[PDB]
Amino acid sequence: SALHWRAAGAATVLLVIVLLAGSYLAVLAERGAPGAQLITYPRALWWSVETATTVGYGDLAPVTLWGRLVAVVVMVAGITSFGLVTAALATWFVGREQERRGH
Amino acid sequence: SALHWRAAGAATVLLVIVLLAGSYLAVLAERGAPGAQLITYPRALWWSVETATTVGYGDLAPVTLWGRLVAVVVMVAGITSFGLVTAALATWFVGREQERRGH
Amino acid sequence: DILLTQSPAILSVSPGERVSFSCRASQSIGTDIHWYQQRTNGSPRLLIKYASESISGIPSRFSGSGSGTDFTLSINSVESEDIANYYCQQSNRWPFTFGSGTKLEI
Amino acid sequence: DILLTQSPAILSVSPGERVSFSCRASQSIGTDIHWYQQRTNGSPRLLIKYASESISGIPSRFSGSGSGTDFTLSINSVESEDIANYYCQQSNRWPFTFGSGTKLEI
Amino acid sequence: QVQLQQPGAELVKPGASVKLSCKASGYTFTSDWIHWVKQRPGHGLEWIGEIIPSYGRANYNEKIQKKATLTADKSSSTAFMQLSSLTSEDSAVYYCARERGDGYFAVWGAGTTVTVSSAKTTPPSVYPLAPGSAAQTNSMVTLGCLVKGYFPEPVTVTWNSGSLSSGVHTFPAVLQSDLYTLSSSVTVPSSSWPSETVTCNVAHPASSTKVDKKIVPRD
Ligand SMILES: CCCC[N+](CCCC)(CCCC)CCCC
Ligand SMILES: CCCCCCCCCO
Ligand SMILES: CCCCCCCCCO
Repeated sequence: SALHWRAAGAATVLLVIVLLAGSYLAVLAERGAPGAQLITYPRALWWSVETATTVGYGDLAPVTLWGRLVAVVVMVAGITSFGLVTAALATWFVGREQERRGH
Repeated sequence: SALHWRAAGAATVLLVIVLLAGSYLAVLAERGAPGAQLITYPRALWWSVETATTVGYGDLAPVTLWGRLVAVVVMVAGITSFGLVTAALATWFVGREQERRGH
Repeated sequence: DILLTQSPAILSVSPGERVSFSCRASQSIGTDIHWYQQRTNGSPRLLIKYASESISGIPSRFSGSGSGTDFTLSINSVESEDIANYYCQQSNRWPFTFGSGTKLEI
Repeated sequence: DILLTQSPAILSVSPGERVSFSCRASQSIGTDIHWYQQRTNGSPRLLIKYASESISGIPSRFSGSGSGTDFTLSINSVESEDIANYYCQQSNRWPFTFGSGTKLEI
Repeated sequence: QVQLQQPGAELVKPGASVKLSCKASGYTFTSDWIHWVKQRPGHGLEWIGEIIPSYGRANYNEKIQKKATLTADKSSSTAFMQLSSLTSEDSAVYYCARERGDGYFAVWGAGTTVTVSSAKTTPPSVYPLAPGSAAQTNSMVTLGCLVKGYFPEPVTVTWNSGSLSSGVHTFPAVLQSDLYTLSSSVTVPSSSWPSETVTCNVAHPASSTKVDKKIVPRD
């Protein structure tokens, strides 16, 4: 298996771990803050997914410092993981185009 | 050190400077506008991060012209920096695939 | 914090008749309301979760409705075992808050 | 602009009793309310920041609660030094606004 | 099996401190939160605080006076609430509840009746209540047990180790000179007594004394 495909699969597994850990740590950080809505794990996981994908509907958002720091990690992990997937697709296309050119 | 990794690290440092400068300049631009919520630095920094990552929850948003112009710079800086990271990953994968092919 | 008003405090119903308990929230909480039953010298017992979802072991006559700020706990054909206090509790915003409570008498 | 109503203007409490000050906001401001104390011929003094956060030097009997539109400043076991005016101030939307003020008498 | 196990009662002197318990059993996950709810006699439910035992962070209700400290012990699966500087306003029933991190309290404990007083613990006295020699009995017959002179609350009275619950009334206690007093009624068919034995089981957890008392006819 080539590196870029192994790295993509590794990034996908790492992203799932960030989503699960991010959902657990957000609830742990948001409870205790009056008005916080990111205080139950099922919707916290939904919030983490729409954060890593950078969709950000606005139905859920962190208000505490550590809840927002968790959000930052989720954002970077999601942007990086999907970016590595795009990078792997580019390598696949470039490698196929080299063979298409004989070189 | 190769260029694409040096450029990635440079982009990350530049992004942090844009986030900090964007948070300072947003508060400076939003105070004076009735109804504006982007008027304190801690949450302004949180708004800048969720802007550069393009998450955009909606809890904070600029209303003035210069506060929105600051937002535009933050958006471009964030999209470009993370894009340069993806570009560097593609070069890493393509360079590794050349060695994997002997060429 | 979120305020949960239950009015009236006492509901008089003849046997075998439907009875509805009211729980109003000071702000919209979607469907994050939960109902409990407490008999005399007893511990609270979960009846309905998330406004309208059933709980295993709870009789079929118990149901719930509503979303937003107004929520209802309905008991089809009231019986003597249903004589207790009924509380609502919200889980939308921290901290969790309870309602003042509504007593059912037959 | 955001309106901060403090009612009632005067609170009568006997010594050694808890007293709660009310501050209602015309629209939701999360927890961006701050409490101040002003004695006779004195400058305002910060007691509570962000609805419920303590300040160094403020006695332990001072506390705060609430989020959204309703906020409370509580004083456990009132003392003679607590006789002053109490203002609330919001920092959620520009411009910052003050409450009308509530006087405490013993 | 019961999921949350709490003591029966705790007598605290005014100003003294107490630590309550709540032994957890059944399924336990890392997403579990233990809550504490206060209920004074003649009042609704009042949220006190929460704690996640898999991490040790505790949150408290900021509207009320903070007189509690929540700890957890994962080796014994038991959460603890330490109440300090108690007055009469703190005398209530304190429940513990388990939340699976999804909002609602799926299971509650029996609650620990906390009584803040200056008195002293007194075990109860149980007396039989049989009809007099001249008493016309119908198809049924009513017997009783008199639980007087105990402090503090509560007392849990059962009939025949709990096997008799239909036709059982237990009246609330009355306070008379720092002592409580109540009675419990039971209505068995007239043919079943006194052939089939009828006993009452008066348990007073504050004194760790559970007492039985058989109801035999008079002469
Ligand atoms: C169709 C989804 C594209 C979203 N991107 C990249 C995905 C990252 C999860 C956001 C990057 C922002 C850092 C690109 C938007 C560029 C306008
Ligand atoms: C970004 C690191 C995870 C956040 C640390 C745990 C959450 C704080 C709990 O107080
Ligand atoms: C995008 C350039 C920064 C914005 C200029 C400072 C903000 C205006 C202050 O009036």
